Amino acid sequence: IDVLLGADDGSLAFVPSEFSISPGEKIVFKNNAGFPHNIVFDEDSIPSGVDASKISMSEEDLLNAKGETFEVALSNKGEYSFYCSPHQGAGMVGKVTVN
Ligand SMILES: [Cu+2]
Repeated sequence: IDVLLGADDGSLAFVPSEFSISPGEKIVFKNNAGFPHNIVFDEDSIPSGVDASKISMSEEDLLNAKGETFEVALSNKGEYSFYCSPHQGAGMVGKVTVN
């Protein structure tokens, strides 16, 4: 599943921002507009026992170039909340459910 980082109208949003996947299904987060961006899973809003570092950028890491991606497949079932650190208060957040 492809997820745009920044909308095609320049809005600081993940597109889509809420979605569901199965285990092992690729997520490709792709810089689109308004970059740099990143994608950080909130350590306190992911499934039991999951290591956020296996699946996340750090808050310091950035995708700097249009078209640059961060790819992650999730395994464990449950809800995962994530955000773009520099744009979180602007609303650049999302939630993926693995079922
Ligand atoms: Cu951002």
